[PDB]
Amino acid sequence: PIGDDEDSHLGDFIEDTTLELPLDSATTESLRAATHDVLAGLTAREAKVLRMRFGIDMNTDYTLEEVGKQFDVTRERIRQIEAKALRKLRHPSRSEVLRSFLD
Amino acid sequence: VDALLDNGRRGRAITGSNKRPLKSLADMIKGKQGRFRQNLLGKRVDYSGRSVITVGPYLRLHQCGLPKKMALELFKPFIYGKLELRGLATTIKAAKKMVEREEAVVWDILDEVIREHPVLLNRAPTLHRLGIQAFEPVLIEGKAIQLHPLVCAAYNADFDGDQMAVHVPLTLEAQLEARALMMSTNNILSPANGEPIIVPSQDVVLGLYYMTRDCVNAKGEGMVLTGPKEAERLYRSGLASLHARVKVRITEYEKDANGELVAKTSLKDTTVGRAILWMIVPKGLPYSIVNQALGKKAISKMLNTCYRILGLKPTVIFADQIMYTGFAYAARSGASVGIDDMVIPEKKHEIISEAEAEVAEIQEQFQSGLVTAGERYNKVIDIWAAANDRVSKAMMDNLQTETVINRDGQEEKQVSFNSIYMMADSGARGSAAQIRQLAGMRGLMAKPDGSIIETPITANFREGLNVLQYFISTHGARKGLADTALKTANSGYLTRRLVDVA
Amino acid sequence: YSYTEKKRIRKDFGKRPQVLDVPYLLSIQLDSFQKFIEQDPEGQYGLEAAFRSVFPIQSYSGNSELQYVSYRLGEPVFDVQECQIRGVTYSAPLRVKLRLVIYEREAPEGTVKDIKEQEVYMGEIPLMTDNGTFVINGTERVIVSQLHRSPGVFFDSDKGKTHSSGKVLYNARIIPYRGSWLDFEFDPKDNLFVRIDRRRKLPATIILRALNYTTEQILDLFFEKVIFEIRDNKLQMELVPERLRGETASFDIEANGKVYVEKGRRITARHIRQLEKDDVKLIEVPVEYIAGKVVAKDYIDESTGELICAANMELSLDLLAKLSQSGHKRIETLFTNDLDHGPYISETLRVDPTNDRLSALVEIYRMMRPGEPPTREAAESLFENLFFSEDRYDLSAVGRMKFNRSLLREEIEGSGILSKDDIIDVMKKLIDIRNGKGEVDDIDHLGNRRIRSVGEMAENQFRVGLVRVERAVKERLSLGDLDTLMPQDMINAKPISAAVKEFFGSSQLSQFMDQNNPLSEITHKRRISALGPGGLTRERAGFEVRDVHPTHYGRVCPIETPEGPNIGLINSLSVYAQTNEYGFLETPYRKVTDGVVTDEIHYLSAIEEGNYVIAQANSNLDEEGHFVEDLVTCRSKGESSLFSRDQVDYMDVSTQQVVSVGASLIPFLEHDDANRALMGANMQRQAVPTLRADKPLVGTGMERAVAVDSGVTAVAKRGGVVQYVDASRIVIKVNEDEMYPGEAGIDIYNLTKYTRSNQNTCINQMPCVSLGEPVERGDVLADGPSTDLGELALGQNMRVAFMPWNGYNFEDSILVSERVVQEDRFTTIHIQELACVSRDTKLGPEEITADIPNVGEAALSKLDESGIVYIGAEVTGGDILVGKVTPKGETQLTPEEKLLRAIFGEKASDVKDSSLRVPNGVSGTVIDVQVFTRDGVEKDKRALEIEEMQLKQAKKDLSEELQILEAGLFSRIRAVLVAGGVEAEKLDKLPRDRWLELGLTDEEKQNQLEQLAEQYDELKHEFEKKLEAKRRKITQGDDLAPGVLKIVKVYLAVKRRIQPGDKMAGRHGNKGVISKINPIEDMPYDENGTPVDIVLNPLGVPSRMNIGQILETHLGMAAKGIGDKINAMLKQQQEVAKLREFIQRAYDLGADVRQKVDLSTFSDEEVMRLAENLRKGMPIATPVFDGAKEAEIKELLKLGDLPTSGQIRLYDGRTGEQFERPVTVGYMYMLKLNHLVDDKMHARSTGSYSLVTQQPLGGKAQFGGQRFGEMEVWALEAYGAAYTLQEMLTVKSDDVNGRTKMYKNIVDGNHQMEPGMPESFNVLLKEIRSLGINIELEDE
Amino acid sequence: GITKASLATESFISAASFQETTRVLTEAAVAGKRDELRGLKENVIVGRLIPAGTGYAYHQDRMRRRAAG
Ligand SMILES: Fc1ccc(-c2n[nH]cc2-c2ccc(NCCN3CCNCC3)c(C(F)(F)F)c2)cc1
Ligand SMILES: [Mg+2]
Repeated sequence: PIGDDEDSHLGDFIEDTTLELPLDSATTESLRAATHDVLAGLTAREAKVLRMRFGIDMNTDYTLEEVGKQFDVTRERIRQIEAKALRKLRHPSRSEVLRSFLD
Repeated sequence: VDALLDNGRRGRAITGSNKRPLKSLADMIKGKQGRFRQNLLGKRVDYSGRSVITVGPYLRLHQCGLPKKMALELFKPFIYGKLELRGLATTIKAAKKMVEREEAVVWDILDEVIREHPVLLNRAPTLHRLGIQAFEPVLIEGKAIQLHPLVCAAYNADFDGDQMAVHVPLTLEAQLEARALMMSTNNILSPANGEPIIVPSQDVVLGLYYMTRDCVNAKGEGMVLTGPKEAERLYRSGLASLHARVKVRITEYEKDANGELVAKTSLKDTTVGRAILWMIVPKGLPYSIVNQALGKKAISKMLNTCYRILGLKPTVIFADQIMYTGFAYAARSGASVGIDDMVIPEKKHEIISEAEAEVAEIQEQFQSGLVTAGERYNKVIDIWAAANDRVSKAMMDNLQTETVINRDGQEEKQVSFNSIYMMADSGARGSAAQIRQLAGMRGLMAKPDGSIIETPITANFREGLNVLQYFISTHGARKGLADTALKTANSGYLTRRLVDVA
Repeated sequence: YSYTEKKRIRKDFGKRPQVLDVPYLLSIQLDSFQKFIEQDPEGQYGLEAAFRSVFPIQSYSGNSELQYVSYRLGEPVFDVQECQIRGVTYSAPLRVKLRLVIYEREAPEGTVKDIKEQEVYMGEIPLMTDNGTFVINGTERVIVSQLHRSPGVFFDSDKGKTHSSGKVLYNARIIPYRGSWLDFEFDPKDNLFVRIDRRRKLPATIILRALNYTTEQILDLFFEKVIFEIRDNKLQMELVPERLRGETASFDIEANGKVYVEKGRRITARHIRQLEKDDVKLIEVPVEYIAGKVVAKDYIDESTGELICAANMELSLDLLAKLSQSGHKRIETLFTNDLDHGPYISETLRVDPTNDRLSALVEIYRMMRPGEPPTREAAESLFENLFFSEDRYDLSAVGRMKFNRSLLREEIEGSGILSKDDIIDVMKKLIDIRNGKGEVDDIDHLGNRRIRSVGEMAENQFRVGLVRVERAVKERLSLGDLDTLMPQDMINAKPISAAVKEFFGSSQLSQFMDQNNPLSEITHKRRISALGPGGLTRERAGFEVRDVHPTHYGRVCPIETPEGPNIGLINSLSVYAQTNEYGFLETPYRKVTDGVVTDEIHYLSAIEEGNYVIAQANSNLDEEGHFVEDLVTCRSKGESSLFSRDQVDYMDVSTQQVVSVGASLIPFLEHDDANRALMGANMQRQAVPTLRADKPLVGTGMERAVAVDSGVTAVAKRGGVVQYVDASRIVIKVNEDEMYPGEAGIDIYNLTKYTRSNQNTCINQMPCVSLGEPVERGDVLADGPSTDLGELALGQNMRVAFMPWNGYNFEDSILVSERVVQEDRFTTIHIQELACVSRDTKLGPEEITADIPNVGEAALSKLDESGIVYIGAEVTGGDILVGKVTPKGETQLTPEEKLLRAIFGEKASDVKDSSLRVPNGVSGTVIDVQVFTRDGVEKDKRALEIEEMQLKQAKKDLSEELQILEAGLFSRIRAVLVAGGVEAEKLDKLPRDRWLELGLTDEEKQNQLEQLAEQYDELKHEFEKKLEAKRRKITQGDDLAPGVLKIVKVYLAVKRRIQPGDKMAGRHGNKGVISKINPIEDMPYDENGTPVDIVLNPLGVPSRMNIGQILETHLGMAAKGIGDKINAMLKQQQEVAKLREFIQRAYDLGADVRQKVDLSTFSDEEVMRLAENLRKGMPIATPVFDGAKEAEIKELLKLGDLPTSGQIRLYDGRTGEQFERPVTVGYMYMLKLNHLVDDKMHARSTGSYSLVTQQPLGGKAQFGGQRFGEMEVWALEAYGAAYTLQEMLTVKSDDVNGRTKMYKNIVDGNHQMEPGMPESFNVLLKEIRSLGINIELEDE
Repeated sequence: GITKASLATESFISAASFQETTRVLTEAAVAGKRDELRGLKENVIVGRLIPAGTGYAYHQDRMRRRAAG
């Protein structure tokens, strides 16, 4: 028991720090929409390669060799496309929507 | 195992290194503070707040002042959504950054989300359902909540530093519940009895009382006017006095036809103030209602009749106007209180002396043994009580009627215009008892035993009380506070048993 | 008259001269602790006594004895200020000498070896300041004096409520200081019962047997003897003629050949007188009268050796015959009467289950420790150890005193343990009370109420420490080897140290001094409490003890007590009150000998005062001081009435002595109802200090005493002239007569500068004196916060008008001009202490470095290289005071975030930002910063800058000390050398350092030169050691908690002026909350065009009857009048004559007042300054019940040029037209309580949440939401609002899913709820299922 | 009496609120008592719509669905 002799007891004041705040949860929900629209931006194959290189809307994420064996066009190739893909989303028209996310 | 399930039915085992017995599962379920299960004692709630409260007479009865910062923090999620809906903010994160920066554009958005969105206001001792009422928020610069005066009676809210808590109705259903049920304008009448709880409180009724009243002789006495308009125009120009006996033409209405308002005009014998005030009274009410002295009771029955005739809306706006005019005219009136406003009877000391002679009479009889001690006690107590009655009914006559004033002749006398009297008479504040304590002597006290002391307080508050008198008054005070603070608890317990049984 | 009184004089109305002047208001606090820690060469209370009690500790029969020699208190480690900055406790080490003796085995007692262990250290005991305060953790604290039932015996009733047959009951209770309670109580059958503590009830006589009394001796003790003789044959009896009183003849009463009474005639005083004068010793009675008589002693047959009748048995006609033939001449019976002498003890025996001592002891031992098999040694040990052991039982001095006194004994002092005689006498008194002689006492009487204080309680807790160390010492001395161990290895520190530390740190009576205010401090330090240890609880004791007793007069203030759950369970100490020698409460009185009122003071306790008839504070005597009337209002026993001219023994000392210091500060109190006076004195302590201490315009004359006695001011130690006046310090040059011969001197005063008070207000001292000014000894050198020129100013006086203004004053509400908020008068300075903690996490240590992930150059600007904010930088909400970063590695992000990082190439840091930032909304300036470092960890850049700075400032200060001091000494040597060897121009030429060589002609002056030499050198080296110590104290690493590497405390000074929502109140119990701040433009003004500061509401005045606030206004106005006049006459610059004339006129004022006055004062320089101070307004004093009268006020209003009505014409600043009727305008002293709205205000949208049950909880001091309770729920239930309720208790709070699914909809623009089940009920389901109970949810 | 009449309540969840909890839970558990809600206090505890006011349209529509087809 802590002060006032009241029902205030030590355990009542222990706050859950493991909970994620809703203020962030909304942004986690929005980031998906944003990156989805922006991923609608790139060529259908570049979009597939970027969604593959990362875990976007898919199980785990994929090694670049894996991406190569899937796409049948393999190795260094992918790494190039990805780069240019990043490059397309790098300079703002594309970039104004995503840059707002990094705080 | 027993100690685990329910501890204390055998040995009350103690926790490691700590004397205090350990809480078991039974104690987990039961809780504390008598019987409270966390839906009972209470539950913490999001989208809420609270602060010290102030007046805000400018408010219509349907609204309340809500501090800016408070509104921002409370409506923060709505603001986030409304900010990026209009596209002022890229994403929710940016929205947070904006409202945290308090950028200029967010205040307008807040004015958007606030408009039709009600808020719930609540006070500390919630008893009847009127303890919580819904209001339309009005953005205010300050940290204080502004609450409409006419509602102060329902909350039993003084202005001495009481606080109110705000709760934001969230879901659509909550907004519409608050607006169609908990809304201030939708409860004008106590659920206990059909009488209005919106009845004007103190300053306002001193205003309407001072307004319609009549002295014997005043500016514009006896003259005649076309209507309330030129009556008010006569008053504001300083030509005619607020209270003077005057005939004026008025147009009243009677709905007494079938659903229909009849019109009738006439020359009424009334005053200037009553004529001015009449401008406010809506439609079908007869001029009879404003042609009286307008005490608290009468000023209440005005509202009641208005509601039982015209319907809700006219009664609402009526009450509003009544408040505004009551405040304004009470302010104009220049009512005050001085030390000379409280008039002690000139005959007081004589009453004191004679009633003091009686005690020495009966004392002489007890010395001579003609009467027994207890019979004596009753006798003396009776003579002193009679004394207090006499002084009270002296100061009441002198305070009430003593205005002696001349119209065209030498002398005439009417009910006093003295401030403290007007206050006590109107029903604004004060009462015959308290006024009696001010001018006349105060009472006879009683020891905690309840054996009433036979030497009453002869002095009053306008005069000084000496040491003994004050010491004796102190017990009455402390027992007063104790008893009242106790009856609060008894009240609560009682209501509790009641809702439990119902 | 004094020197600061020449600056300002308060005009004092009132008649009654003060025969006694107000004592030191802090007397109690200091005296108590003065008794606790002290060396008393005897058993009087102190560490000595508590030592002598438990000591000497001897082993169990082993003849290894540990005896206590003497103790001492070491010098404090850190002094008060340093202890306050760092946060340690201000305490002294306790070093106690213990002598360990070992007795040679199989003695005559002599010691093999006695090792005297020099001063083993046990505990550090806290120290009380000069102000009666303790510093526990960097914080001043006060220990409230306690009020409890005094130790001794007590007799009560409990009539009424028990059993509803009436008949009352009568009980006695023996309450010792320490040890078990001893209770006696009757029952409806008049059987006497005894219970130890609150335990099981046992028949009374069962204790007597344990004292070794056979039945015969119990009877012999409690009853008289009725003698029966069988002489010749057939039944005579001895007759004491008084025995027949209250009884009727059972037969023919005849003796001496003359028949005195006949059967059927009640025996009256006549018969008894006839029997007495005719002296009838022996009469003849029938054999049938003994049928009811109860035999006293045992009776056996001399021949057969068999028991005829046991003691205390009812005789019969046959039993008489059976003991008569055995040759028994005499029979002893009880003297029993159902009116006069009651047959109680006999029936008590009739219910007694036991026979012999051992049996009774068995029942007692099985009572105290039930169920376990009783043993002889066990019963004996327990019973002897209860009330009879020097160890386990003491009533002490107060106990034994009240005990013996209440038993009508002679001895005022005796043993601390009960005796057979004691217990017996108590039983006797109870039985006497039931018999009709004697009365029951009452608990509320202050003679049965005793006051403890800090010293006594600290003594008791230390006593507990000593007993728990005793058990340990005896435990160790058990197996001990001989000369190896000494009185160290056994005795510990932590037990004692924590025994005291627990007391001062957390106790209901130990609290943080309430310092927002000089009144608050001094009124806290004088306080009483019936709560805590040894006392009752709020839930336990009802109205009686709380209610004001007649004995409260002059001792406890009737009108100052809290208004809350505990009323009258606190009260306060009266002005002139004192703690009695025995620890009771006594109040000053004036002795009336013969027909004169003598000015000799007399102190009477609650019981002392009882029989005397005491006169009144307000009464008329004159000349020689004889009572002017033939009868005067007085109070004798418990009540008050008119008393004859010469009857009265005494008279009240002053008019104030009934009330306390809080109530004594209310002007025109006599005109206020007690409720509002209570509320007034209750709130007056809550007044936050203003920026400019003003002064009360309407006073009492107590405020000076409160200002000085409370330590907030700075008072001259010795009189002299001021050498130096700085905002920092004040240096005074002492006069020689007050000056000690050695070390010359000057008194240097180091003033407290801006620093944090306990209430987070500012406490700052300002100099009230100027360069080179005369100062009398005991004069105010500097003003504290809320003190002006040596008086107490808790707030500011202002122009106030009573009139409704547009409903903005509606309930209690206050409407204040912009003139006030602009003048910044009601503005307040708050000082907050913020902290930053560098901890140790398993992921790594936390850095205070200025390198913070994600902050702009604007954010890192206000911080230095090291990460701490610069001193003096003004900050607001969100500003970073101290940069702090803690490691958290491997964020473990998600796919889209990884894409984001891939595009923007940002390295997500392994470090998280924990930096301490200013709490939201609060803003101010940084007046200081401290850095505490674990000893041995490297101090960072900032902390080193600070350390060097503090070192330099230290050296500078100390050097200043030594310099002013040395000059001060050499200036005296210069003067002494000039007597007997004067060389004026010659001496000051050569270097001063070489002065000490020069001597003088033979005289004492040479020895004075010697003195100054010695002391000079002393100061010279003392400087050295002081600098050394200061340096080490600065550099040393302060000890810190576990896991914390370093701590940075920033001190902010916020300035908040006034805003709507703040609380303001007069001294009269009139509250208010400022509604609007109104332009000077719209303010009501008078014909002179001067606007009014505040507009109050007249409607507040009649209902709550406080008329004083009106009087205070009126006189207040008048006061200002006297000011304005003077303010013109100075601005006219007339001359000394005109001003002097007017001021004198003011200070005289009609007739009959006690003030006196001037032109003993210097006509020019002193007078003009007086007027100069007066021009603000003329300070007036209104003694509590002696205060000013209406006629005096009006008369002073005439002198003012202002009307008698106190009301003037006012015009609306808006329309400019006149207000109808006059309105009251005046000056009302007003306080700003600290309820201030920017504290009270709270709001929450979505905050943190409690772990155990998910519910809204503030963790950031970002507040948890409001609590929605049962009643609020009912209020929602009356309305048809289901959804408001559901969202209230589901989504808005308890639902872990609901809240987020909500928030998303709220931002999405969809208002709905998808409620789910509240987590409380969800948990409860498990809690029920955790038992053997299966609770399920059915159906669909 | 009001304090006596309050003792009897069909719903045991309701009774466990204002009465002595320990006894109510046992006494209900032995009988295998089945609480149908239907009242205010119980629905307040369990955290759903009050069977009154705005919620009276809900609980009614559900009440008739119960003990029926
Ligand atoms: F200082 C004063 C001034 C006036 C009076 C006074 N004058 N005339 C009658 C009273 C009077 C009588 C009784 C009480 N209270 C109860 C005390 N009784 C004695 C034993 N204990 C219980 C009952 C009081 C008081 F102060 F408590 F209210 C005043 C008394 C003291
Ligand atoms: Mg209030």
